[PDB]
Parts: sequence; structure tokens; C-alpha cells
Amino acid sequence: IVGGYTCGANTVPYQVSLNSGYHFCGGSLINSQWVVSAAHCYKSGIQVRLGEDNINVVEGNEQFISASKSIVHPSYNSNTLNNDIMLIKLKSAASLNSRVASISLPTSCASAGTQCLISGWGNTKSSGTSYPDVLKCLKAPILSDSSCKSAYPGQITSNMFCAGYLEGGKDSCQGDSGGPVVCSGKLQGIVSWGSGCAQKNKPGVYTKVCNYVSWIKQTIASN
Ligand SMILES: Nc1cc(CNC(=O)[C@@H]2CCCN2C(=O)[C@H](N)Cc2ccccc2)ccn1
Ligand SMILES: [Ca+2]
Repeated sequence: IVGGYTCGANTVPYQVSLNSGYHFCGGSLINSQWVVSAAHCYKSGIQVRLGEDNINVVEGNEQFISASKSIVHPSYNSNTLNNDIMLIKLKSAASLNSRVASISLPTSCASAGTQCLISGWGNTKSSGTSYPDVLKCLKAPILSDSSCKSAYPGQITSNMFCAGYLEGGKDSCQGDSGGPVVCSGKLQGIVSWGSGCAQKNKPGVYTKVCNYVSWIKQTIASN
């Protein structure tokens, strides 16, 4: 997260870190057994880390649970990032508490202008590299479809939305991939892609979760 702020420990209790020897992506806990992340975060050997603030120190509220299965969306296209969503099943159910909590799925799509919360442990620099240990947060509005398409001509599908600031300076970034965009208490977006981080006229692009609720519900009912 570039241009954001320190969230405060466990104030984003649905945020997960995906670990394969090191943090590589975020995700969102949607019930005690399932995490939503980005399809571009797929890899084998995932451990889900819940209850994290400092990802380099055991602070006492974590739960570390291996994934038993990952399900990338059947229509994910890794060239266009259309349908950039993946479900991860936990080998055992998380113990839900004030520091480890699920985030609701949306029942309607969020509106342009709505302010959302984006979070993660990704790079905090727009030029150069610095990775934080504690969770970072950014408040950002959903942008109009026309401004999103003008920023990324020929690249925005109906399964994507832009959020952020056309002036630059505030954005998600590498390492925030797969993490949540929460608006009105619902998971409306997944950190997906952008052209650099926090660059002028290049806001973040996010998977539009409301288009996937039927797939998520049917998949978790059968796996
Ligand atoms: N708001 C954001 C969020 C992010 C997080 N996402 C990434 O870092 C992803 C992971 C793979 C690379 N990438 C990019 O977004 C590439 N720039 C484009 C690209 C995409 C896919 C393959 C190659 C290139 C980055 C930037 N602004
Ligand atoms: Ca920790």
C-alpha cells in the first residue's frame, strides 16, 4: 500500500496473509473454512495466516492453517486478468474471535464514489521498494467506469473496477495482490493489477466480487 496508514493490530480481522515460506499475497476470510484471493496468487504449498499484524513476529493472535485445496475461477485468463479470483479451502476451520473474523459477500455491486478500505503488506513506495511488517490500510473511492476505461483503454472488462486517485500518490501495489477491498461492510473487490503503483492517471484495478457471488456460493456448497 502506497500513501496509506498503519491500520492498527487486528482492526481488519478478515485480512489474511498467504505464506509459502514468505508472505506473497493477501486474501479475505469469508467463513471459517474459506478464503477469497486473486487467481494470479495461485501456487502450491499455501499456508493461510490469520490474525496477523506484524507478519515477521508471532504476537499471540495468529492462526496458521494449511490450504487443503485451491480453486481458480474456471474462466480466469492470465493474460488479461479477467476473472482474477480464487478460492482457498482451509485444512481445518478457523476459530472465529474478535481478531479473526469473516467478511460478508456482497448482495449488490457497490456504487461509484463509495469509499472503501484496501489493505495489505505490499510495497509502500511508488518508486523503489520497501515492504512493511505491519498491516497497511488505504481509504479510496470507487471510480466511474468511464474514468477507469480512459485510464486503461482496451483493458477494463465488466469484471473489473478502478478505485483510488487519478492524481496518484495513493494505491495498492505488489504484494497487496489478492487482498480485500471492503465497502459498506462487504467484500466488493480483490487487489488485482495496475500500471505501476500510485502513478498519475493509473489507478488500481480490482476484481468485481459481486459478479462472482453465485460461483462462490455454489463452489463452497460442494467442496
Ligand atoms: N493497484 C495495483 C495493484 C498491484 C498488485 N498486482 C500486481 O502487482 C500484479 C501481479 C503480477 C504483476 N502485476 C501487475 O499489476 C503488473 N503491473 C501488470 C502485470 C499483471 C500480470 C502479469 C504481468 C504483469 C500492482 C499495481 N497496482
Ligand atoms: Ca505475526
